[PDB]
Amino acid sequence: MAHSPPGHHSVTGRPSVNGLALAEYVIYRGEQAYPEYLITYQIMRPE
Amino acid sequence: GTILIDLSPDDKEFQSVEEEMQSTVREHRDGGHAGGIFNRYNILKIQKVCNKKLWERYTHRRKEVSEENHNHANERMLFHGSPFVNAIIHKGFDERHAYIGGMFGAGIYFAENSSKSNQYVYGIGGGTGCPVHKDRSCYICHRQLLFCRVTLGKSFLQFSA
Ligand SMILES: O=c1cc(-c2ccc([N+](=O)[O-])cc2)oc2ccccc12
Ligand SMILES: [Zn+2]
Repeated sequence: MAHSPPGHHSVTGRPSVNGLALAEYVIYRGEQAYPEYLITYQIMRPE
Repeated sequence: GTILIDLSPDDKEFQSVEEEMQSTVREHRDGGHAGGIFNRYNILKIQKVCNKKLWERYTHRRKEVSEENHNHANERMLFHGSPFVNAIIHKGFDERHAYIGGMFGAGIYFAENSSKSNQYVYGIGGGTGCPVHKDRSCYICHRQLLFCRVTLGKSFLQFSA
């Protein structure tokens, strides 16, 4: 695992082409996330 | 030390997690290659993940980041999809759940779009799809995602394609 940039705790990937994309994030320490909900699902075939 | 509590679909907590799941689906530039072709999900179950030790590990670190960032943890709720979801819920996130080849370096990646994390459920690029049918777009097999509490603190902003 790499390190955060000096003076930061995470990286934010901001979409700069696909106008509809939301952001993505990276953390570099396991302790900075807690897995709160487990969601079981299927993807649905469009009609 | 992990126990899983099922939420009733009647519970407002079930409902607000389902809504974040459904409302953050988008189209992907691979046309469905990694994650399948779909506009919405069939939600089969939502469970709350309880582990005291992992929770206190999280909160201890949250306080540290907070004190380094004018008392602001900058906490979000974000999706994570992974072949290793069962290790994660029992032992916590660590090194072994990192994306070594990710565009922002070797770290643990999370998405606001549920459909983006869905692309990693069977591996990077969707791997070879579901175990049973080898289908990245399988409509039969049960999938799992995590909806996670994430401390971002002071976040480095990377503009990007
Ligand atoms: O949910 C994610 C899981 C993962 C991911 C990546 C790699 C592994 N891995 O190395 O097996 C696991 C999950 O990557 C993402 C990248 C961008 C946005 C969200 C995710
Ligand atoms: Zn299948």
